[PDB]
Amino acid sequence: NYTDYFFDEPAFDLHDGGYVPLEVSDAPEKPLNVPPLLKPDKETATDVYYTVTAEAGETQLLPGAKTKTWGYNTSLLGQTIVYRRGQHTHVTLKNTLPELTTFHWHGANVSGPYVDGGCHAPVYPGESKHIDFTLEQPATTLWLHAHPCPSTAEQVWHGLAAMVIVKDDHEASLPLPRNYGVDDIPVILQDRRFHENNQWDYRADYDPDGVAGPTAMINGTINPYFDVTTQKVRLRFLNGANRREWRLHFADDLPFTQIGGDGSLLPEPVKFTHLMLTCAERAEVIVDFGQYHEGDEVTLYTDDVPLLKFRIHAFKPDQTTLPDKLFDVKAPVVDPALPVRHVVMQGMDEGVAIDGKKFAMQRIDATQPIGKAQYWDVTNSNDAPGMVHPFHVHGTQFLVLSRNGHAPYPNEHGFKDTIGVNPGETVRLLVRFDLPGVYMYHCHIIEHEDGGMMAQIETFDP
Amino acid sequence: NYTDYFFDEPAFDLHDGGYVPLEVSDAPEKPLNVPPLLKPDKETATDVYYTVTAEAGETQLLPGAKTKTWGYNTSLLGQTIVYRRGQHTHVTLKNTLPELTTFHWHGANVSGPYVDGGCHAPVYPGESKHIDFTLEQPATTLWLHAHPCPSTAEQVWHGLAAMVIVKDDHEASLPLPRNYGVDDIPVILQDRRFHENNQWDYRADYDPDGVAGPTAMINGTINPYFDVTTQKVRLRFLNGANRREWRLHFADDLPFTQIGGDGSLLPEPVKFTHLMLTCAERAEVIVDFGQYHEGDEVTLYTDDVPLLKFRIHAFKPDQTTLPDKLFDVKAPVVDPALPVRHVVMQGMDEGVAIDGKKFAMQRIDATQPIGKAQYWDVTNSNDAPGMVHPFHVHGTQFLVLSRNGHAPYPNEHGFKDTIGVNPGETVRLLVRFDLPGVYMYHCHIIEHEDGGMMAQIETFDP
Ligand SMILES: [Cu+2]
Ligand SMILES: [Cu+2]
Ligand SMILES: [Cu+2]
Ligand SMILES: [Cu+2]
Ligand SMILES: [Cu+2]
Ligand SMILES: [Cu+2]
Ligand SMILES: [Cu+2]
Ligand SMILES: [Cu+2]
Repeated sequence: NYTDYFFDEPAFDLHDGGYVPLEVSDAPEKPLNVPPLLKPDKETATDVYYTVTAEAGETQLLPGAKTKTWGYNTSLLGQTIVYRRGQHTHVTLKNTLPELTTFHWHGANVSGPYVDGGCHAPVYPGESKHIDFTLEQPATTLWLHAHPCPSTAEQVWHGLAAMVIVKDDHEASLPLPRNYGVDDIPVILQDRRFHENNQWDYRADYDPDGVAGPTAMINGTINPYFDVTTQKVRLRFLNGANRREWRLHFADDLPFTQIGGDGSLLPEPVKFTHLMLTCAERAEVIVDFGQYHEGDEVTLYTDDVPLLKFRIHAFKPDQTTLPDKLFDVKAPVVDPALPVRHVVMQGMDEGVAIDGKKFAMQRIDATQPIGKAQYWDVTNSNDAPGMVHPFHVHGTQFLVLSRNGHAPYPNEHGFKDTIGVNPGETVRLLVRFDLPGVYMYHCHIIEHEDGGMMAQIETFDP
Repeated sequence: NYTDYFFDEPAFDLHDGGYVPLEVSDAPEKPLNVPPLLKPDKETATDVYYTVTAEAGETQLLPGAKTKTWGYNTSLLGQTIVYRRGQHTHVTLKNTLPELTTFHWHGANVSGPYVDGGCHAPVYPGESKHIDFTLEQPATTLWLHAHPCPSTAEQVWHGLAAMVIVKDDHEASLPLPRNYGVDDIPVILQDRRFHENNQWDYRADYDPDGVAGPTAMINGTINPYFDVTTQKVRLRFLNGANRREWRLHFADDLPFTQIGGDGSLLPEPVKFTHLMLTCAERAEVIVDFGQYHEGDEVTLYTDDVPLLKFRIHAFKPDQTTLPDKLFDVKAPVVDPALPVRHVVMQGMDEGVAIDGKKFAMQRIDATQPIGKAQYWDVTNSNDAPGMVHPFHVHGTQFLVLSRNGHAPYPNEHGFKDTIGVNPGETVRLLVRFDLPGVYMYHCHIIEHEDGGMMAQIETFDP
């Protein structure tokens, strides 16, 4: 028998000796939390004005005491930020936390290293920073998380992540669910461990090879259920876990279509029974509950553990069907002057590194001209047991050309900013930076990021 | 009636609104810890080798559960390291902590920014780093603490601090108590707050204007006594606190003579009843116990709170031959070309800043030519109440020329690397960097450091 998922079975997170299985919680089932859309300060056709505010607070997650949490414009996680292609965006960043944070727009194509908001973009307590940008990139699902170096892991654990939706005119024209909170919803998959008083303790739970709690947390909810009032729903999956891989699938083996990846819509829709997500990967999918009846409760699983209940209410019949081609993927041409960059991800545990060395934040590790496209060959040097390392790159949306010289997985024909690399595997990417600056590339298992599995590239203009 | 101590009374830490008084502990009284000397790996006359290991551990501090602590070559604080002027010193920095740290040699005249061991000298978990240097500076009492930016304050709270003794030919000639752990003892002065199961929690106790607990902790000991077995004892005081000021004095108003500041022997000895130490300051003092007979008991206080009981036993009579002059202070001439540098410390709480801007890792703030000495005028631009900021400079011992135009305090005529600037005060330093590199200057209230009250200077060879 085969494995359903596209990644190499022997390298799944669950064969590790440190593996923490998910347990179903005792807490009562409650409605999936849907983060409200962040009301702009001002909006016109050309200019939008937002205030994003890191803040500390408390949240009812489990019965008893409220869990102390951080979040953007709310106690935990963050109100969902909407950006438009071609719109000039003005964001006031404001830190009201006790510690200093960063504001990373993961997958956004903005100048580094201040707008991109990496290690080099501190915002001290009490401080406000004012950034501005125009996105010239396809409609997709981004996110915002903290990125101090270190500790990105600790801060993300505390609850500093938020969904970011980018819109364009092409996506608006397709026949997709788009009614936010009703048939189009964030599904931000995370795992935590609660201690005494339902409180989190990252340092108590720390493991240099990835932190993973046994209690799953969807949009900062425990045992969520979502009431389905339409035949088709669109889930925007985001893996905001520190290490855990998600092996999503319905109990029924109900199919669903993927229409979106990290960076863009997929070129063509892809049908699925099971779907794996490494860290930071996103997938937009359409589910058809047409076969189910009022009162039926349908469960989404990961491995053998239930995640999310779907309650089926009365819904009017939906006759529409998706086009054969969703999106037109326009691949740059490789600059024949530039050679093939070979990035080598090596090690696990405390010995992670990239191309022989650990992050130094004064040090430029590589260079590349803007506007010009280069082949990257990203390799995972891990050995017999190994692990799938999610490779991420700031300030770009790349294309996947090969996996060990074969075709990329069916959901990889779009633009991506994060790709899972299996042990032994060498993937070929087509990477082009549009704006100059300094960008990191690192494994997005956030413990390895902080373990220094992270280099930075400086882009210039010739 | 006057104030006994040299600093401005209205600006003492105890006038602060969020002041935490020390309270005497319930803990049983017990022998003061004396950190053992770190045994060299190998040692000739011209070369010494050392291994210093950041390691995590537990330490019986109170009866019950062991307090989880950090230390260098031990569970808490650190074994004392001995360096000798002229001797080429080799050190292997081993980090076995779960977080990344840094090995700052406070007051060492060593090249920056790697050896100096500041913000730009990270050492990751499980990683080793080798460094060499030859100290070319007077004998004095230095220390080692962590200096990752941020959080310096968290790591010093966990207990990463260690006394460092520098010896030379001149200091050996003089008649000073010099039998370590018997008549020459460290007195590392710190405070902590204990929570459930005798544990520390820095983030519970966090205050952006300075953390301070109610429990005094001398050399990682609670309610210490020390058995005196010699008429003269030498105390090397170090203020290892995050924020607290120590206002030291004995009962019986027993006098004591100061022979040593931060950077050197004092030119001449200075008698005292009451000494005030701001953060990171050191003071070697001699205490004569000739008045007292066997079975007597003298208590060292801070403000009105007993720190350390001295138990007098039988001792041999001792000469009282402290010379009139201990050390000759060779002051450089300021270079006529160079201007007066003006450093302005400003703020309290979350608004702390130096010269109108917070820290920025990859921003050089100032420059100075190696070997050439310049007047620095450091100002504490604080309001009516305000507080004393201990100003500190990596990579130099400086001299104090004036306080608001008047003479510096009696104990400030030697070399120093940390000085307390009172509100509305302008001290005038004479500063010279011997080796080139990048060095920071900051307040040594460790919370203000982390709040970005810190800049950095770059030294070059012309
Ligand atoms: Cu990210
Ligand atoms: Cu990113
Ligand atoms: Cu990794
Ligand atoms: Cu990143
Ligand atoms: Cu220091
Ligand atoms: Cu220092
Ligand atoms: Cu420092
Ligand atoms: Cu300060």
